[PDB]
Amino acid sequence: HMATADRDILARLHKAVTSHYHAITQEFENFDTMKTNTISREEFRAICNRRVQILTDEQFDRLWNEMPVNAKGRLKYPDFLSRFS
Repeated sequence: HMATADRDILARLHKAVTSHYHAITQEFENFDTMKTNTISREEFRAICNRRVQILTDEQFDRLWNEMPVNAKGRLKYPDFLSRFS
């Protein structure tokens, strides 16, 4: 969506999700302590830090603009997993 979207970061995020699907899905599960199928923005960034790269605030803000986010500003991870896998 965003004009300054980084297709390289998006492409590598796709690769990361497919290559580490089992582990990443469980990271989501574990952060989702209430099991509402969502995790926090900062928790998602933590996953990005280790699975893709340590994004700058700007890069993360733009990446987040492309994510499936709910009314509370949380990541709808089942939707994320489907798209990036």
